[PDB]
Amino acid sequence: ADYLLYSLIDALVDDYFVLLEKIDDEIDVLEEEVLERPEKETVQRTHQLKRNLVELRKTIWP
Amino acid sequence: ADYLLYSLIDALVDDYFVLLEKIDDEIDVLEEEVLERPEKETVQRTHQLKRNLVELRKTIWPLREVLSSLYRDVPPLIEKETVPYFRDVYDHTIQIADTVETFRDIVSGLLDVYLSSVSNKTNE
Amino acid sequence: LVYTGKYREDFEIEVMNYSIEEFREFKTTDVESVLPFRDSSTPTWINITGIHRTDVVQRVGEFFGIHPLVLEDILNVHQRPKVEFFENYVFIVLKMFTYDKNLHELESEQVSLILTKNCVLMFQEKIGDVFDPVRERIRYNRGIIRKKRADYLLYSLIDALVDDYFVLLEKIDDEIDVLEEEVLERPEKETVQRTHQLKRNLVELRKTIWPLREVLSSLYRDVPPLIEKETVPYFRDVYDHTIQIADTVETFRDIVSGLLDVYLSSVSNKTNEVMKVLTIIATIFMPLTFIAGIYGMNFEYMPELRWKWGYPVVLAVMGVIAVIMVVYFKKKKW
Amino acid sequence: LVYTGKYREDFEIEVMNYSIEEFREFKTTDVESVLPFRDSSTPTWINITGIHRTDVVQRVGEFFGIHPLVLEDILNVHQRPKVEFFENYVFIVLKMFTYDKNLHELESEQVSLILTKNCVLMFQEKIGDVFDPVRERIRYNRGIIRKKRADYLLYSLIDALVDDYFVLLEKIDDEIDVLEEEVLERPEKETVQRTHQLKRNLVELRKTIWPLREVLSSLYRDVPPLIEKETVPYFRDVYDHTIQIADTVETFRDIVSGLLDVYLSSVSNKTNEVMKVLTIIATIFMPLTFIAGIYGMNFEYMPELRWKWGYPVVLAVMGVIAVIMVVYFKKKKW
Amino acid sequence: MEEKRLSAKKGLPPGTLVYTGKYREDFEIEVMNYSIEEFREFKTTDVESVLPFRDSSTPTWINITGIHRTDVVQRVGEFFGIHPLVLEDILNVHQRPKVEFFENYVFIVLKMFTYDKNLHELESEQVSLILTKNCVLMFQEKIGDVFDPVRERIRYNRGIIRKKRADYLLYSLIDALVDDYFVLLEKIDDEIDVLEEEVLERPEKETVQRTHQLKRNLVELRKTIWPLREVLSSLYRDVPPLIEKETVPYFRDVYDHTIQIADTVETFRDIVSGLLDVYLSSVSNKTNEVMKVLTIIATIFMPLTFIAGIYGMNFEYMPELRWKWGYPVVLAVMGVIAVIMVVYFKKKKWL
Amino acid sequence: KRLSAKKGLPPGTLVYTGKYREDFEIEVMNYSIEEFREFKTTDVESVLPFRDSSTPTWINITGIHRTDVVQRVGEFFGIHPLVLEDILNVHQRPKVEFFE
Amino acid sequence: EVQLVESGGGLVQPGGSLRLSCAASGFNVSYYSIHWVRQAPGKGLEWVASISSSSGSTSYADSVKGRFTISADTSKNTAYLQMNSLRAEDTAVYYCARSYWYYIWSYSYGNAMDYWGQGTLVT
Amino acid sequence: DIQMTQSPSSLSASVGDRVTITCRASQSVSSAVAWYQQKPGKAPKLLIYSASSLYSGVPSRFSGSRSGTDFTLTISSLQPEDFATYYCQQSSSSLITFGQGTKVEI
Ligand SMILES: [Mg+2]
Repeated sequence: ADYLLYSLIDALVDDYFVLLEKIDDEIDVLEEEVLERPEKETVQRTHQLKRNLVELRKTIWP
Repeated sequence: ADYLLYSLIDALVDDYFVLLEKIDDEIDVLEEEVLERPEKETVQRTHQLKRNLVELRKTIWPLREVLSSLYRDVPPLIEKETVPYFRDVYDHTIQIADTVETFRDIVSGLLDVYLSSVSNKTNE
Repeated sequence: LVYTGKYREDFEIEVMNYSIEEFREFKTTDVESVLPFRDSSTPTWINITGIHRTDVVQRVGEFFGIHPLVLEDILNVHQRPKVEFFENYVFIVLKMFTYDKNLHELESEQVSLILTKNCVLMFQEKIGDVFDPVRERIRYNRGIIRKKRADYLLYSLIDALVDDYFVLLEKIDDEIDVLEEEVLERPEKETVQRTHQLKRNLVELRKTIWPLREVLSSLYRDVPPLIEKETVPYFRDVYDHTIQIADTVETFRDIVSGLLDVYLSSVSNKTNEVMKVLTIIATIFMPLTFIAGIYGMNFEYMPELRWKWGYPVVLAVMGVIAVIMVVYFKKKKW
Repeated sequence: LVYTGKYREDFEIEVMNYSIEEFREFKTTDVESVLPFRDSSTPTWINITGIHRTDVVQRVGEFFGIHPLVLEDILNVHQRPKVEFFENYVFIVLKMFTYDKNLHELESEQVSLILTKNCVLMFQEKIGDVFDPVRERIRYNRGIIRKKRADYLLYSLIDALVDDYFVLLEKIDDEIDVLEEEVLERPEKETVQRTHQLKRNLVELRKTIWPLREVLSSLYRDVPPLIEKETVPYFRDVYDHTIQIADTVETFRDIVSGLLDVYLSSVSNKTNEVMKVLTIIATIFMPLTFIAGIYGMNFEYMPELRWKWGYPVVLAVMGVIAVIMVVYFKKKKW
Repeated sequence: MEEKRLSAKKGLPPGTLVYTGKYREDFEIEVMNYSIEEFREFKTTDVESVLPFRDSSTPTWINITGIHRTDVVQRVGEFFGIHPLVLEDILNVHQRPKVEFFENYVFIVLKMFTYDKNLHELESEQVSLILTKNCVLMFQEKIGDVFDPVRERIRYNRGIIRKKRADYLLYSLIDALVDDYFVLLEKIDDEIDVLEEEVLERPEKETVQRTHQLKRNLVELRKTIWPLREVLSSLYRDVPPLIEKETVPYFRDVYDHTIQIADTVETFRDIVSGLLDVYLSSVSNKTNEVMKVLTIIATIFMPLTFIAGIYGMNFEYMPELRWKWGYPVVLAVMGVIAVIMVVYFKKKKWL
Repeated sequence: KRLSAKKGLPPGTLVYTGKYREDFEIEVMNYSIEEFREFKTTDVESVLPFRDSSTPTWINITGIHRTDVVQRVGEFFGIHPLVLEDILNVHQRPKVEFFE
Repeated sequence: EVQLVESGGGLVQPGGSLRLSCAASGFNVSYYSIHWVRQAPGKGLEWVASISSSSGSTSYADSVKGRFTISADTSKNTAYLQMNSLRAEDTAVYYCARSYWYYIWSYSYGNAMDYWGQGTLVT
Repeated sequence: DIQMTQSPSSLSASVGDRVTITCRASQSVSSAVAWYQQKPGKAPKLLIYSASSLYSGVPSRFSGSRSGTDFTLTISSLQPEDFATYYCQQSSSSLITFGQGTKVEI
């Protein structure tokens, strides 16, 4: 069962990688938008992304 | 007993790391506070954090010196086998100093961001 | 030999010869009476209250064998404290500070000491002194001062100067307490100037305390043949007292510098509320001033009939616009 | 080889040879007369002021046998202070600073000291130095310098350099207090330029002092290849003086930064006062204008009519609204 | 703290080594074998041509440029006996300067910078040094380094480099890198002077971006300079058995140079902060000017407008009769009020 | 060396500088390869005889407002009075000193 | 634990002498300073004298300076107050207390009397 | 000599209210001011040292403050056990001087 625990934690980490993929796509799109058009929605998008990244740090580091 | 002294200093540095984690959490809270809702309390807390970080730097810089003195001149009280263990603590102190300097930079950025956000609200 | 000071009012010589058996005290204006006091084996203390009159100090230096440049240093009152050793005497330059509670200002006065054989040549710019306790201790038998040589007298004078340095520190401590209470309770304009003036006074105290510490360190660590080893621990004690003074000055600098930042962090946030008030009132009353003038043109092309209470329904429109605009403000929580 | 200094004026070789029994001075106009003063037993002090000619420096270096790289460092002025301990001599470079009033800038003069055998060679760009007290001591047989060797002469020169650094720091302290007076009594827009100039001067002072502190630390940290010992205890005081100089420079920078912060706070406070006055005027007079618009809209029939000659009643309503606004404003500390 | 192993990467096969940087345009190997008497210098692209220099008694300087070719790096590492973790650290560009001591070699990571004008960003290259037996191994990403003086000294027998072993070679390389750091600091000082002149004389919007970019550049410079100081301190004080205890003062000199560099960086940061403070002061002053003129105009006009509009309407009860030239009296009252407001504003030292 | 002279104190006085005067306890934890002893007390005489113990000992003195305990421990262990003053001085920065 | 016991109080004719003994238990007089405070009937506390047993440092109130002498036996852990040439103004309840020094600034110090004695009456 | 003057000489207060006693020093005493509580027939009890520091084992109701040379003893809520005489001393010099007392009554 210890190897089963290892497998479950590995699946967790794999889905964390999958999450990072979407985060990367959103960051690329948002950076392009910010550098192109200073829209009023861009600041809200960037601030929400910053909050999400803060939560991601507080979860990944422990 | 020299290994006991090493263990005590290692525990102290580990709690320094825990304190740095708590300070980073507080910096995140401050950064969230400044961007959304600037206020007098926000700048008060930011200056308080700046003073705390200055005190932390003034405390942590001598710690590197004392660890260096501990493992380099190797006095008879500390045996030769214990010397390798103090190098790890010295490296940890170096890491902590780097972290506190990074926190200093972040709080300076927060001081700038406070005025920037106040100007943004006035702009609206 | 020119005097570069600002005090040119009074001149006075105070002479105090003491021994184990009896003391002598007289204040003389003629300078010739103090000269035959150098040959006495018992210690003596010639205190010159006014140095602006140059012939007196010139005569005293010539009679006591003081080098002319040492006389120049005596007359030069804008000089850093120092100690210079000679085979015949030891020359000390110190500073005297008086602080006023009514008006926060720090002033400095230079005092010079010469210890040659048994004379403690005290040169003072003006009236008002620090060494009254020493005079009291030598007037009435009260300590070791009357059982030792004049080097112990030099020690006693330096110790008295350090003691009133401590008294000045006490007064500044009270000022800092009051200023911190005022800052935390009632911020006001001149409080910032008071804080900055106190900070600059503390900086001046630091810059004048370091040379005094060097003076005492030179006095005790490297004993001259004239100081004698029986007095060195006393100078070491005075050196430790000077260390205390330096540490207290540093901690006052640190704490007062923090008070200045309190006003800085307590301001620059009064703009928003009044700006919001102006914005909302202007927003309310610009369209409502455009109307009631759009119909008050006297254009007289509109039919003159009052209709179904045209003016009251215009007032109702005014109220409706005001209510809607207040509702929008509430939606934006302004 | 090439002269970097910007001073092309008259050059003088002030050679001063002193001993316990006698001393001599001669300003000279030819370099070959100075050359015999190479192997003299009595220590000699040679001041080759004016480096606009490289031939004299090259000849002096060849006669004294110093390395050509030492000459290159002597000619090069724009370099931080440094000390090098060659086997045959010690090479030290120091910079003399002077601060001018009116216009706010300070000039730097590089001074090179070479100690070989029983000779000290000083090179200066222009007339005017910081070593007059040493000359006064030498001429008047004051102190110990005549008794000692050239190492004590080097010590005295460095001590004079640091003493003039202290008096220069006093001059910038005076500049700081003038700037404080300007900031507090009469803030303006040139205050920013003045504060920035003072900050840049202090930064340059730090840039020129910290290498000097390193030089004195290196001199004090043993390795006296040519120092005859008993002189390195004297070097201890100068290192502490450099410590104090650096600390005072840091304090001056801190207080100037505090002055800049106070100026920014004052600017924001004036902005806030303008906020307050504009908001008060607008709030007082916009709704009153609206009321005078609705009460005064030009219509054929006025429903209120002449209700007991109510035009003064309308003015009374205006006054009531105005005093209500004044009371509301006075409720807070506005 | 204990044991070393290759870190496992999820998207890679277990034993894969990957170049992390961005430079893939060029590759060469330059060998400078020298002794007291003669020196031998050549360039090549065959990795086997440089392997038999491992056992050379005279000091050898192998310079491998183009570490994007991980095959060459691996061949060299397995031939010289370097640990796979050290090879991974060599290929990992995203790092900070570090030093590491092993039984047979010492591994040093350093950085070199090239500040570009008219595009105020600084780009760093990673250089890695491995000092083993009688060889120094240098790894670079792209052509262009700071070690031309060392090459000239070896070629023309200038200095004492030829007489000594590879320890002096390592010292010379680190010293050249520190000298290039000094040159970079000089360039940064010139940039700071330009920005200071701009802010003092002509403040515009681009001052924000330029000064903030300079501040970020200085932050990165400090973050890369402090580990360099630590590396030199470790090399000078720890003194591994590969340094022969004769070149220690040279390492102390380089340590002093690094300390000077850090001090200069701190002063630069302080100056940039002062520049930001000055620019904010200018912005606040201009805001003061504009809304002071706005406020004085509003205060002198709006109350006057209301007072004039009070009498501008028609009511049944109103002084219709000219009291004593009422309309000129009203105009004079308006003028007196305006003059009083102007005088009051002049009292407050306003325009 | 020598105790620093303080103007306002009798010569040779040792003063606790900090603020906390609430608790006081001594906890001795003697240990060896095979056996260990854990022991807490408020008496210094029960912790003094561990000076000459061969096995490593960890004596933890909580509460330095009891200057008498600090002085007695320093006297028993031969600690210099300047080191005792340094212990009692709380307004310090971290430092290490080596004695014979 | 820490207790201060006082003895030697009694009725003495004016101009006479008597010695007040302060017994210390639970602490050593060497490490602390022992004070004497007297309280006249219907009047507040008045400080008499103090001594630090480790040194020979002593201090006396100006009212009783010269007439009173303070000392301590370290071996006996007892402090004494030799009070001679008594007057009618010297009758009071004499208290014995020990104090500790605390820190305000580098230059400033203060002492507080944490433990007191029961008190003895002298007429 | 340093003279400390207390006000009021006597005080009357109920239970649960706020009581304030103020001490004034003739000359400058930094913070070496202490407060003592003495019930009749017993020795004094230390309450406050350093003019703002609460002594161990003392209820949290008592507090002190410093405003220049003005020192105040405040009791947040009076209790039946709090009716006693209170003193202020100065320890800035070797010559320690007490106050005149302040008897709090029901
Ligand atoms: Mg009309």
